[PDB]
Amino acid sequence: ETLNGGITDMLTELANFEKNVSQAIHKYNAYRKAASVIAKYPHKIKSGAEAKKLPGVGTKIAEKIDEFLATGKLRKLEKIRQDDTSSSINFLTRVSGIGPSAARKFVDEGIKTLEDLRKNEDKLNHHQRIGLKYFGDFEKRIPREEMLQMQDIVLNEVKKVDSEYIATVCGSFRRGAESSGDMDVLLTHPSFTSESTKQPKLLHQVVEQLQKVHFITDTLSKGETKFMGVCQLPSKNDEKEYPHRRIDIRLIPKDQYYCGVLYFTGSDIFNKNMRAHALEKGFTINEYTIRPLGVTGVAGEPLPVDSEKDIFDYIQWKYREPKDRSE
DNA sequence: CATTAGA
DNA sequence: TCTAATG
Ligand SMILES: [Mg+2]
Ligand code: NA
Ligand code: NA
Repeated sequence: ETLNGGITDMLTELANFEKNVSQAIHKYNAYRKAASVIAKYPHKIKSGAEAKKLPGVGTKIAEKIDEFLATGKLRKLEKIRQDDTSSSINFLTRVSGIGPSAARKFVDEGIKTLEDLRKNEDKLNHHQRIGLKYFGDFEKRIPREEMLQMQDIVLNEVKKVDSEYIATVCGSFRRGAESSGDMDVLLTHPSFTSESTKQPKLLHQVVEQLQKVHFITDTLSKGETKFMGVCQLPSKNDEKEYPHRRIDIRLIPKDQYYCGVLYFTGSDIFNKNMRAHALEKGFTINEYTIRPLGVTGVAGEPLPVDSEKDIFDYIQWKYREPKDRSE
């Protein structure tokens, strides 16, 4: 956690660069298990060799370790850190809709800067076009102060359209968070569950509504179960307009809300931990259900859930408000 | 790890 | 269809 820091840090730096600049999923996958193990290790790694004893720890990495322990640096990292080619791939990648694959290609053609991207908007698809458009806004955190007004809005329209719609703003904002990165609205409807052959309109009706009023300004992607857009709060009585914010709304078979709900609310650790527990407690939990476990090794049989509670009760635990789902 | 764009 | 990019 702090004893093997630099080591794992230098480790993940390296990996990352494999997978990103180079297309070496392998090496990258290397740096990572290593980084993974050294991470667990209970003692100050003193040299390559000590490290070396580890599983995943070959001579290659063990060797970086020495150089790093000897000199507080690393050439390869000093070298990658310099390399514009590589620096470029790192950056372009920040544009929403631009993965590595494309970052490389762009770079190839010679799109390295934000401006390059500009003079060449043509080479970019819708997503990237928008991603490039709202570059500054996407990078900004969402103050809860606004998180609230946004949540407010969405809530309203949903209701206005069908009264039977249930929506929850999941994520860290759900958990208290002072700021958030984007908005995650989970959604369902009675009329839609595990069997009932869809109702695409269900997602659609709502999107349209949000748009109608001008909350949603664009679309990154809209399918029959997951809409991925951009919104903005009515820019008041001027002098102050709002930043464009990423939004996602997904449809859910009412028969799986709460789990999904549970889940998306995190946190990553709270989840896992709860998760590990349901286990002992004789269960299983995934992004959609909670299955009683059986002796033969494994088992099925989706237990019925009406609220976050049920999940709780099942594995017999103390209902933890989102506030404290911290870990 | 599953959902969408695209080509 | 496969393959990329989000989450
Ligand atoms: Mg994005
Ligand atoms: Na080893
Ligand atoms: Na990106």
